[PDB]
Amino acid sequence: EFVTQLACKYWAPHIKKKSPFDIKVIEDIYEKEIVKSRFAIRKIMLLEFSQYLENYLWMNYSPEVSSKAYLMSICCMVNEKFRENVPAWEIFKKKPDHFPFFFKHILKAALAETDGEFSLHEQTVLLLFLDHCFNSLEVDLIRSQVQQLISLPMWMGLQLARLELELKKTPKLRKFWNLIKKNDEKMDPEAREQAYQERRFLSQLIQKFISVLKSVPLSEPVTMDKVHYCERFIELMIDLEALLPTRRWFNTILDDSHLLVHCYLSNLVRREEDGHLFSQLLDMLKFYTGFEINDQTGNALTENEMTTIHYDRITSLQRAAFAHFLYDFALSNVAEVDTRESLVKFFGPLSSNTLHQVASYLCLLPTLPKNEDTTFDKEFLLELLVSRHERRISQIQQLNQMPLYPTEKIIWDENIVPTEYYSGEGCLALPKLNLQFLTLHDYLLRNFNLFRLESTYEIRQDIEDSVSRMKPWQSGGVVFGGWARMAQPIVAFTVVEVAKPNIGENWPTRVRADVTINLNVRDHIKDEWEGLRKHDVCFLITVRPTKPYGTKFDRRRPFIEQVGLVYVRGCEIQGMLDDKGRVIPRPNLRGESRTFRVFLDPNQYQQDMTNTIQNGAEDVYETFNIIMRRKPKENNFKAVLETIRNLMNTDCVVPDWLHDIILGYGDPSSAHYSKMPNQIATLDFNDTFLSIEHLKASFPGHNVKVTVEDPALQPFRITFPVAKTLIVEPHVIPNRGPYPYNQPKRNTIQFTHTQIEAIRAGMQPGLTMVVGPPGTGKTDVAVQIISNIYHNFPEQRTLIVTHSNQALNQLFEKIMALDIDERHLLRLGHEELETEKDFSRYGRVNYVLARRIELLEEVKRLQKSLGVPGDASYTCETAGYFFLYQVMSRWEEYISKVKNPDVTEVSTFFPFHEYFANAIFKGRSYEEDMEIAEGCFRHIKKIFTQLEEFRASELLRSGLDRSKYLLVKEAKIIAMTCTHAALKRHDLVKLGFKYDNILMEEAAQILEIETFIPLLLQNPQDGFSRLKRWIMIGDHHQLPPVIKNMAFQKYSNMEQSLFTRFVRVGVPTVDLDAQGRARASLCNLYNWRYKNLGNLPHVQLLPEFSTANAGLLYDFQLINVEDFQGVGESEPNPYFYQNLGEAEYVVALFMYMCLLGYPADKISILTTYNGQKHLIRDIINRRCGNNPLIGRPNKVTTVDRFQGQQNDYILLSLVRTRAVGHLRDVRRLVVAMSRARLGLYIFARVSLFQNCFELTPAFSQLTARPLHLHIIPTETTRKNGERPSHEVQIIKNMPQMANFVYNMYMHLIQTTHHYHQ
Amino acid sequence: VMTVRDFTQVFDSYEESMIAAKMETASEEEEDDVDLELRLARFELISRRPLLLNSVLLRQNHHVHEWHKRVALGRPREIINTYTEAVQPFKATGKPHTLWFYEDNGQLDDARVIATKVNFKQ
Amino acid sequence: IPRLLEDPEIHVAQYPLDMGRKKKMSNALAIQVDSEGKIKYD
Repeated sequence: EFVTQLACKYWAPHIKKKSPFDIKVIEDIYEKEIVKSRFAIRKIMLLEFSQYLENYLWMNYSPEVSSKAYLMSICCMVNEKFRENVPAWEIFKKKPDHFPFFFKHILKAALAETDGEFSLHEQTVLLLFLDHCFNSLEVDLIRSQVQQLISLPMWMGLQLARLELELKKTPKLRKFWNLIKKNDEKMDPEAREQAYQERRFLSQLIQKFISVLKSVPLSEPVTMDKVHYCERFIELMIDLEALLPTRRWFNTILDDSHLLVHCYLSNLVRREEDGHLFSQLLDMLKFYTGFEINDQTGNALTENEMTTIHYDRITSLQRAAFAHFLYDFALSNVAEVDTRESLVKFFGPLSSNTLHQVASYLCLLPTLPKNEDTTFDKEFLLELLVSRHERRISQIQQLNQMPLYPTEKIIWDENIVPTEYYSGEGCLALPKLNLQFLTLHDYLLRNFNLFRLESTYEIRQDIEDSVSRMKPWQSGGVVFGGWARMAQPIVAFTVVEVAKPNIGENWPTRVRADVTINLNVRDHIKDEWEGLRKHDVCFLITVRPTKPYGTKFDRRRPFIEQVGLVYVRGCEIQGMLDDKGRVIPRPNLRGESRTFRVFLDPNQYQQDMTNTIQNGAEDVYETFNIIMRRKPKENNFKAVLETIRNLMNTDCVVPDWLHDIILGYGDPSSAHYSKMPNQIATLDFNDTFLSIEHLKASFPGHNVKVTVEDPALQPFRITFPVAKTLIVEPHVIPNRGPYPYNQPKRNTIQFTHTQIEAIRAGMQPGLTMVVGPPGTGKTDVAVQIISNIYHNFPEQRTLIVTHSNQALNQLFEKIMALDIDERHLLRLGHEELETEKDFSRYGRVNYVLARRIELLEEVKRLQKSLGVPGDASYTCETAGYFFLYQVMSRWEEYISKVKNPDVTEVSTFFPFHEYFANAIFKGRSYEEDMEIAEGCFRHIKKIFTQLEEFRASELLRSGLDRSKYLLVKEAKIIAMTCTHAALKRHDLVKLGFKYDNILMEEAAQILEIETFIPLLLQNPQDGFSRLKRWIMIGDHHQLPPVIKNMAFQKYSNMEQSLFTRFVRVGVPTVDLDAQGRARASLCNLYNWRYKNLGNLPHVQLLPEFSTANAGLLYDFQLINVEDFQGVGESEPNPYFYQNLGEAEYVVALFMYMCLLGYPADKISILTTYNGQKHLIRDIINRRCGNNPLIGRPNKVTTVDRFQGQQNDYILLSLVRTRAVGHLRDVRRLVVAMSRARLGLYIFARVSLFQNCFELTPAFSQLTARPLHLHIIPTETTRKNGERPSHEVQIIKNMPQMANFVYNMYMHLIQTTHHYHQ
Repeated sequence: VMTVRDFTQVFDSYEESMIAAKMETASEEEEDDVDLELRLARFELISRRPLLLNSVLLRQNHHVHEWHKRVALGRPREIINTYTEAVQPFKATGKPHTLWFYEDNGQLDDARVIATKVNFKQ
Repeated sequence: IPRLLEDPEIHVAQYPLDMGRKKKMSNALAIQVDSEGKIKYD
């Protein structure tokens, strides 16, 4: 009540007049609310949500009023905005004037003496804030401050000898160094002092860290504030090191400080519990300090370059050894001396003083003055020299030794596998997705690990649930008191194969095992377990139960102690055995015992064996007593990890014009078609334009010149310059024969000039990105691009990748209405057929088979029409012979006569009159009849072209081989989901799958790595990628890829699509700007979010969009819903949010509409929480029930599950009364505002959402109308704007509505009677 | 397999041919290991050390130091030839020259052959 | 804990060496040793 009253008085939104700025408010809030509550998250949230930063803190900030409390408060707010994933920097961008002063004083505060003016926690907050800054260099205001901290001049923080070493190593650097020193002369004394302080900041910050770290005791109690400071510091180090602009010069600085050696010898890492997170962060930092990249060129280092670097280090150490100390070491070959073991052997016996001296000769430490003792520990000195010179394994070898399954040592580690309870207050040992990556390996590995660790979370839930249900009890044996659908007791387990390693690798190439279960279960469960197939992943589990028989289990309690969890290992089904011992017209097995042969992870196997042999650890693989299966659709993690690893191993040949953009650096526009060197001058736009008028209107800024003046002669070809002039050439589609129905289908969509820009771009080489707001015609743009590419570049193959099968259904539906032969279409998938034709491998093989029959019959008819005898039927083979021998000959003779010249001789010598009798010449002009004859030959030739393509079905009997032919050769358009593409990449590459162009839909719904993988479904061609075009269509202003555990979004931004990253990076986009599915009035609720999003003509002009909704005054309303029986939002189960007042009101409105005669199916009900969804459903069944007058809404579901869907009328419940929740994500808002064609009615606590700054552009519109539902119960042909010719009653709350609907219904039950049975 | 042999000859005519040859050796012989070592002498280093580790595990017997010598292209490979000698003659000296009498080396070879021991002494 | 003959508190059926748990009605007439000595084959 204190913070809120202050907000109301001084800064809260929607309060006309506020008290003037008062510095004491900032001082009081910081000391008494923030500091005293120990930086309580709920306090900080309340302040942030109340718009403290935007409305009080920053706009009143100046140098004269700046204080500790002021600085800290700003940083707390910024940090909290990051924790909540809302824009953090907007107010600074609005008033940038005092930010440089503010930033400099954040630096001073961060370096302030430990435990001095600023507490260690306060300086941790500053560490995190600065981390956000370094992670935000895309913001000009921030970058302009950070530049001086991380540029070449920062090297004045280096030891003088190390600086000179670097300048000698890269001689071209010295002139730039000199230039800096010169420009420094031109500075006034204070600007010079400020510059030097900024240049030294990071190196000085490192020293502060090192002293904090050293203050941590080995075993004595330690304050958590020291631990967390050290953790956040390493997080900062990682991010600086993992970004090239911050790494470029700082990497040397970090090395010069020897921080990493300090950290690995520290007491903190030695604390098994306290320092565990610190250790894991440390391992990440080590990965980056030794990362395989050239700091200056930014290029990845080759294996040769790595080896040279390592060899040069040893060489210079031997030079120093020979001249000044280690004689035998200096003369030995590198391989002799460069192992950790050898280095310890050679330098371990030496004194501290000698090691210090050695290090000094390598410019690692200052000279040890004569007769002085070193102040450094011998273990530091030794580890310094050893770690610097020892052999390193490469990043690839490191990756190739990783098991693909999580063990029990990983699954419950919440540092790397956080629960959904993760607040965001501590940090995690996780990769982060933002804008840039160092190299392709960095990029691929971050996605590998994030996918790996996120999938591990779902595994834990699967394990904890199924194993708990089994109720493992002590009997020293185990007895299971319960049963589980997804997990069975193991009856037997035996490793049956341990194969020899490939040359080089130290792990078996293959490990297999037999696992037996006893299906003493319900037949439904027996069937599901027998439903296991090859590549299905199962988990092998060892429990040694802790509880006596009958002991109750508590899911709230630590799972591992509850069931006695000892081991978890993964495996992959090879197949079930049959009674002949064969790995599986599937047989009917007898009895209830089933054995599966499985693959074990060979790396995990070797590690376990090594552990057993070396350390006497028990053999894990003799202990398994539970096997757990999973839902197939949620269980692709292993296959995806494998594919990513394979991609990493390969040379990853992506187009050279894509590589830099993919990594997020370099010119974001360099793949635009206008900058591609192979830009095509002349394009056939075919049926894109409906008329010459449509064409001219499609290029507003251009001058159109037609190659033909006659308006009656005006498909179109367009030539683009290399200057605002377009040359348009009309041309004639080649006659396809004497059957006018064989004229091609044509596009009917009058594309806007913006849609045309997208289509134009998609036809050109390079990267085309299309931002398509709700209903702006993404699909029509897509198929037109596909069609244009199909006709312009017949040889080229197009790969289509979407997120959902729904999008594929939509694409193929529209493709069918265009001039595209269905023999060139193919759809891959692992499904309910929703299109008029079947484009699966099965459907396409069947089409070919049926079409082959019909065409061979045409050849027979042709044979007979020519008077050629022969009763045998044709094959594709003999049809080919027939074409060359009987058809081509006749045609060539004919052309020889009439094309080498009367109208009459065109018809008189035409060799195929009888064949086309069922269908010729007009006798008007030669040119016309000749072309008619030409078209007849094209008709016949097409028959034989198809038969030649179909010969493969005569050479390949099985449907699988036949489908392979379509995939590798016949199809020109191949479509699949990104999911399928990830699973099938290995098979596709092995098949020799090839493609030239990629088009994607739903691009902003697709995970980063699942966007990248479709780039590599083929092998390189002559050393280069065959990929010519990349078209991505999506909407980053709508919902992102789904991350099951939102902790991975909060910390790592794992939901961020490649599409979204590219938009952020600055890749130019084509922004579709005219929607065609909803009222203009409804469009206003979300078009504010987009660039110039208006409406198409038919939305503006058709009556169906201006007709009001019967019985409701407004076509949309926001309806305030106060408490019902003292309750607002409720939570019958944790996080199962509901709102009875809102639910009842929504259902009552739905009933009202049904009783008015609304088509119940045209109404869908949406809400932001699953808890409310089930409750609305509950009320639907319990209030409507067996009511004849009331139907069911098409759907009752969540907004997140209604993406890409719509209905005429949407009833929306926002549920929340205490906190705004995940609707604060504007993308969720936009989706919620755009599901309705004609009617949107929203029920919420209006005050709560009004206060949310991010939601203001929508809710300021919604509150422009009454918050009490306006009904017209005696009502349609009433128009949207006209005053109604009925009574308007105002329902002021839910109970009044539920009353009204009851009375209305009881009046309708007496006056009517309908009859369904 | 004859087509694989002719294709192996095509690889012998030659990077892709080197891939076909290395695959031909890794397909899973000591003479063939000498051939793959010759491929290391031609094509292309740590991976060669790994395949050399495979050849070493396959047979710990005296040309292996020469296989290690390709990695030197040498003092380190000679050191591997020396450690291999400890694991078991002139090859270590050749490794020393790489870091940089044949008749006595030959009587030594007679010693290297798998009263006889007295001859080994002489 | 043992669950085998090899190895009151147990609250288990345990039969430690060979006390029969199922009906046999075996013919054999018990072999006997007297005091210190002998299997009484007489």
